[PDB]
Amino acid sequence: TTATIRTRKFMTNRLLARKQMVCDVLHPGLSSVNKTEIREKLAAMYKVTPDVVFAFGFRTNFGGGRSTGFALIYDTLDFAKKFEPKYRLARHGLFEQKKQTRKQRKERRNRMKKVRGTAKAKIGTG
Amino acid sequence: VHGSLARAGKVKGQTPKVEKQEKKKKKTGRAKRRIQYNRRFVNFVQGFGRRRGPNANS
Amino acid sequence: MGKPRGLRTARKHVNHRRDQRWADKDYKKAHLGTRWKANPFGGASHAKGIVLEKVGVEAKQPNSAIRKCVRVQLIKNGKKITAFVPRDGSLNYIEENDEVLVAGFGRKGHAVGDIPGVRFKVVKVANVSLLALYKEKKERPRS
Amino acid sequence: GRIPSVFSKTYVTPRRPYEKARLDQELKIIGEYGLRNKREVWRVKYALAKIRKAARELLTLDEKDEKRLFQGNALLRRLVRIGVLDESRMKLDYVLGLKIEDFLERRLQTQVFKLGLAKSIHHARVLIRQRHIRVRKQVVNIPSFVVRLDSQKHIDFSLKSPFGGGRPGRVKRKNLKKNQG
RNA sequence: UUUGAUGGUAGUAUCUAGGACUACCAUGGUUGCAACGGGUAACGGGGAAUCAGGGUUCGAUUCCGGAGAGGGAGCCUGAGAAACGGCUACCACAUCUAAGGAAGGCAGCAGGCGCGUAAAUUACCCACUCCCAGCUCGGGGAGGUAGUGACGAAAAAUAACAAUACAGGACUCAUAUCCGAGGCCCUGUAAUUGGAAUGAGUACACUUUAAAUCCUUUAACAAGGACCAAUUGGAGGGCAAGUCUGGUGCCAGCAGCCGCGGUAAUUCCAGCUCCAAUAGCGUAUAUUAAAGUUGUUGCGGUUAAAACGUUCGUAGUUGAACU
Repeated sequence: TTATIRTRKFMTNRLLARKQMVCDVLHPGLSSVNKTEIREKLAAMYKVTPDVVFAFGFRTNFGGGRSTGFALIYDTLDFAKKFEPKYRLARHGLFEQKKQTRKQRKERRNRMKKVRGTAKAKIGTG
Repeated sequence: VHGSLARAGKVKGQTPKVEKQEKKKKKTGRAKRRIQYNRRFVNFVQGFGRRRGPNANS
Repeated sequence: MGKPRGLRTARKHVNHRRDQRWADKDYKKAHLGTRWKANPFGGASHAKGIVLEKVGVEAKQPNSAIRKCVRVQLIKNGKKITAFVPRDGSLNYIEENDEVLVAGFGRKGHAVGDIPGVRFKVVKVANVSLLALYKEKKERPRS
Repeated sequence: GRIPSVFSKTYVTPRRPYEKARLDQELKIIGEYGLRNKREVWRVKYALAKIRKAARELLTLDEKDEKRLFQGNALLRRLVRIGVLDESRMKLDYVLGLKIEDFLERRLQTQVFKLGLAKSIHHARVLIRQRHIRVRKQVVNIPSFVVRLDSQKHIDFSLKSPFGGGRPGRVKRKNLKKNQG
C-alpha cells in the first residue's frame, strides 16, 4: 500500500499549538485512501500519537493516482479538543448528541412562549 | 355564402398507406462526418459535368 | 442635403431626429400603445382561448380554396379573433369548445398570404400539442 | 449570482447558413482531423478572430509607445508556449497570417496520431476517451487538449491503463470468461 | 401668487439652515436654450443585448442608492423607526364566538388559490461567509446545502481497429474515350464470422460533506447490434440538397415572400432517397444588425415621397482680413 505521504506548505504555530500541513498522497494501485490508516503512518512521519493526527480533507486528482490533502497536527491530545471545529471530532468518532431535529427544536422555543415562568404545560401531555 | 366544410381530410382516406419497416440505425455525429467526408472523395470524377447536379439520380 | 453644419447645432439635430422618427413606420408602431389597445394578443407571443365556430375562409384569387379557419374568443380580454389551423386533418381533431393555444403567423402582426385578414395560428388544442397529434404522436383525450 | 456563467461564448454560428463554397471548406477539415461536428471548427475560428483584433488594434499605434509592446509580447508568448507559431515569426504581422489549420493540429487528438500510436485519427477519439492516454503525468479524457510546446516531449501511455496489462482488457479477462459458459 | 408663490424682516418650530411655519412689508419668481401641464406598458445608476466605426434596444433581476409592507393617517419607547414579523383608528376584506366579545395582515422562507402565454421542495443544517447578544460556546429558512430545472454557458455517448465475401478508381503492365494480370496508396455493403478495446450503467469499499448525495477515485459485473437502436426541419427559387415511385385532381392542402395544385404534381399527401445543424433544432412575439430604409460619421427633395405662393423678420444657427 504504503501511500507515499509527502508533505508540503509546512508551517507550525503555537498560537493554537498546531502544525499546518498539506500532504500529497499518491494512489498507485487500488482506489482513494481511507483516512484512518493515513493516521498511524503520518504518525510515522513525526510519531505524534495517531489519534492526534486529524488529517481530514482530501480530493483525488483526475485520472487516478494522486491526492493533495490537508493535515493539521495538534501537539497534545486535549489541545486537539480545545480549538477544534467540533464536527471534526464527529468524523473522528467521539460525539453524537441531542436530536433536536432542528425543526422540532425551532418549534419548541415558539410553543413555550405562551407560558409564564413556571411552564406548567410541559409536564402534563407532551 | 359558404357552401360546406366537410371535404377536409380527403387525402388521408385516399392514400394507400405504404410503410418503411426497417432502415438501419446509421453512423451518428462522430462517425457521420467521416462517412460523408469520403463521399466528397470516394471516386471524385475530376470532370466538367456539363451543367449537372451533385446528388441527383442522373 | 440641408442640415446645419455649425459648431453649436446639437440642439437642432437631436430635435430633428426626434421630430422625424415619427414618420418611420417601424419606430412609431412600437411607440404608440396599440400593442394592448389594437393587438388582440396582449402585447405578447401567444394566447389561449375557447373556440366558437369552424368556418371556411375563401382564399384570395388566383388561388381558390376554402381555407378552414376557426373563430376563437381569447380569455385575456374577451376579444374574438379568427385563427388558421395547418396540416390537413386538423378539424376532425378539434371537436368544438376545446381550450386552444394560439400563436402568430409570422409577418409581425399583419396578414400573410392568400388568406385575407387571418393573422393567428392554432398551436395546441386541449393540451395535446396539435403539431404532434397531426403525426399521431399524441392523442386528443375522449373525455 | 454573480454573473456565474461568465460566457466568453464560443460556438459562433455562421452568418450566411447554406452557401457551399464555405460549407465545403470546413467539411474536409473534419476529414483531416476526425472531429465531432461543425462547432469544433468555428470554435477556433472564434478563437482566431479575437487574437487578430488584438493584433489588429495593436498595429494602429507606434513603437515605441508602451501600449503596443506590453500586450504585444503577451500575445505571441502564449502562442509559442503552445507552439502553433514558433520562434522565427515573433512580431505582430505573422500572427495575422495564421489561419486555423495549424491550430487544429496542435490539439492532442492529432498529437497522438503524429506519433505512431493512434493508427487512425478516428481511433484517436476512442483511445483518448477510454482513459488510455497520458500527458506528462496526467491522464486526459478530451480530444481538444491544446498542447504546450515543451509538453510535446511527454505524451505517452499511462501505465494506469490496461495496456500493457493492468486488468488487461478487461475483455482480455472476458477472453477466458466465455469458455466456461 | 386668495389658501407661500419670489424676496426682505422679526419670530416661532426643529437636532439645525430655510416660507419650514407665523406676522408685517416688497412684488417678485419660472418661460421657445421648452417653463407649466399630460403620458409613461418609468424605481435611478453600475451595467446588459447587438455592430467596422458611429449607434439602437433593454435594465423587475443577486451590487450601491431610493421606496414600500391590504389601502391611508397617527404614534409610543428608543442614540436610531412616522417601524407595520410595534401600537392606535378609519376604509376594504376576511376570522372565532356560548352573541357578551377577541384577534388578523406571506411585496420574509416554503406552500395553496387566483390571474395568466409565463416561473420549482409545505426538504437539511449554522461547518462556510459574516451579523447580533451579558457575548471563545447561544441564535440567525441571513447563509450554506440536497430535491425540481433543455433560462443560459462549458467540456462531450451514440463506435474503433483489422480480415475474407462482393466491389471502385489508382498504382505496375498487356494496352490507350476498346482490353488482361499484381484487382488496388481504394472504399463501401455485408443479422458473412472471428477478434481488440472500453464508459454508459452497475456494485463492495473509499474519498465527499455539518450529516449526506453527485462527480472524481473505485474490488467484483457489464456490446455484436435485433441492440446501449438521435432526432429536429427542409429537397422550385431565394437556400445546400431526387426532373424518384404510387395517391389525389384550382380538390385536399402547401408556401415568411415569389409562387404551387385544374386525373405526367421537380412545391401537396405518402413510400425510396438526399441535404443542413446536431443533443439538438423548429415555431411565435420583441429587439439589434442587415438599414447608404432615420443618415453626426452618411440619405433624398426638376420628373420616383419632398423647396413654404411671395418677401420681411425676432429667437436661433453662422459669420472677411488684420496683432
